[PDB]
Amino acid sequence: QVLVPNLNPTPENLEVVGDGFKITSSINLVGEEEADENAVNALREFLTANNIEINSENDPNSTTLIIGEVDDDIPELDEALNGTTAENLKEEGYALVSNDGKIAIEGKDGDGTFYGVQTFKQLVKESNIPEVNITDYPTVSARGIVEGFYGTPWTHQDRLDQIKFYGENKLNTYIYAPKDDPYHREKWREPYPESEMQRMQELINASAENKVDFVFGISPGIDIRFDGDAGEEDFNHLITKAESLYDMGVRSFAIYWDDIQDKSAAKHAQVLNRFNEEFVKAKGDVKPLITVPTEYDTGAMVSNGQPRAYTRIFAETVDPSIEVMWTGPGVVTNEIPLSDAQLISGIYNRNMAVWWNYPVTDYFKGKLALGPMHGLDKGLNQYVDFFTVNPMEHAELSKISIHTAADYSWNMDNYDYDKAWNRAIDMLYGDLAEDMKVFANHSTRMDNKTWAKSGREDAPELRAKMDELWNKLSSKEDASALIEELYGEFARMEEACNNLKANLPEVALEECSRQLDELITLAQGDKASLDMIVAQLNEDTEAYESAKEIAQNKLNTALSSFAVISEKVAQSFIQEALSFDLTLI
Ligand SMILES: CC(=O)N[C@H]1/C(=N/OC(=O)Nc2ccccc2)O[C@H](CO)[C@@H](O)[C@@H]1O
Repeated sequence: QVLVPNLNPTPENLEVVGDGFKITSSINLVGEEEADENAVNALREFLTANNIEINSENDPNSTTLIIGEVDDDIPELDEALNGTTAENLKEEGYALVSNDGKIAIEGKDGDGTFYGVQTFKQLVKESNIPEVNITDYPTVSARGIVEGFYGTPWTHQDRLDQIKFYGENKLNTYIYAPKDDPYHREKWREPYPESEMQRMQELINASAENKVDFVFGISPGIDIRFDGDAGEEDFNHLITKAESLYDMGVRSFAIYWDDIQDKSAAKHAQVLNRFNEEFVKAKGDVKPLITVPTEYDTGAMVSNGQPRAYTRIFAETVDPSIEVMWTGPGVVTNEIPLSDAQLISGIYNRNMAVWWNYPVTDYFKGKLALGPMHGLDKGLNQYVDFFTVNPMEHAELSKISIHTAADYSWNMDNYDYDKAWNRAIDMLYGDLAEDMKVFANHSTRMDNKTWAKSGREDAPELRAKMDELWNKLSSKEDASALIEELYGEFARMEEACNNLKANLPEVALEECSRQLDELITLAQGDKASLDMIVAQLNEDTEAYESAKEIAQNKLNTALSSFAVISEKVAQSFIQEALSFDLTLI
């Protein structure tokens, strides 16, 4: 339409060049047989879904859609593009032009054509398409998800849905590494049963269809042996287990050393160099080997600007072709400043991979991590060419944070976490988006009270309003308009939560029903907290006492519950109100 819809990720260069036009009921398609197979299917599926027919002939002044790669000799495309091209973009880059009853998609390579089609899909709203000239390409070459958490692994259905979801948002990496799949870690030696294999084949296939590298991770750390013939048999077990997966089409692999006791850096890396030599190089079509060392956060890797002993030997031993992940300054931390990547990258003498622990909640499962990528430097691409997030065991609600990770890593320099976060929920939740924002807003900051802290603060604007209320009140100023405003906010929280319980799809609701009820409880305690303030100002001892018992119950209910939400806002406000003695004349 006239207006450009929400797009994700944010295209590098987009310009509106006209008024927009309505695509016709059937269209002329050019380039099908010569253009990327996966791109065309995704194009077909979108056409089928939106009841847009294809002409088996051509003209009747129907909309023309031209699709192809720069390398193809396609004149209609050249003409339809009219000077703009993907010729000089990086891999996965594309050019899209919609003008005057024509849409032209040109990829730099097949991946770029597929991605062009995803942008086309996001651009079309009720047959209306804006008129734009786009050139697009990612900041970072590897973008995706590592299923690396503890707890119930994603179901097969979950994974397939996730893969399609990655393709649509232009993420190209899925690392299969769940800690509590025994065939990955606890029984890392034994092959998959001849039906978990069938499920593997589907994962592999779906990833191919969506331009996602399926990375198979193995974590031998617990009981692997290195010395003598034990070490040899155990090494062989890696190869046979990897080949078993290569044989069905796995062309990316990871060997992980995270959270084991064994700190033998030379042993770990020689296993990696052995595998890199006798497996990766020998096969010729396997991507760079990926790893994570026993020391994987800056606190664990570094001492006063220098590598620790393990890190030193690992860095100096591991092959330059091997991609090394780290998590940042801590395992779950506020930030990765440019200076942290510079440091670690300097130690390994290369571009690093990030294993980012958000939205993962395995260490603190009562809270859902529902905020955007936050704290990650917008120039990280200077030292990082591989960005993954470790998600929650809750596949569906992970989409929100994943959605924003896709924008951060594709278009890093323009990344706006607030805008990305709003876009994620808008694009995911539709009619329910405004209610979903109210609830998810209260559930962004992860904090286990000890080693793990990350994410945008919960409900900052509400927090600022609460702060404003206390200083108006402790200054003896009129806070009545603010009090009234805060009543509106607490009522609004409870009503959003109720609309969500009533209207969310079950697949999302089964993941958040407890945290929903908890924000309701909290909102009701916040309401009772204002009642306390008002009764005090009014010198009504009775109304105060009654409100205090309610507020105190709601807080106690919240504190005892499994579910955790809004600790520093909705919850703490009640503690603040209980402790504020407004009657001291
Ligand atoms: C590379 C990485 O972060 N590995 C694991 C990881 N490892 O950190 C720890 O092992 N932390 C820890 C160790 C002992 C006791 C308590 C926490 O942290 C993530 C967040 O929970 C897990 O999901 C990851 O699988």
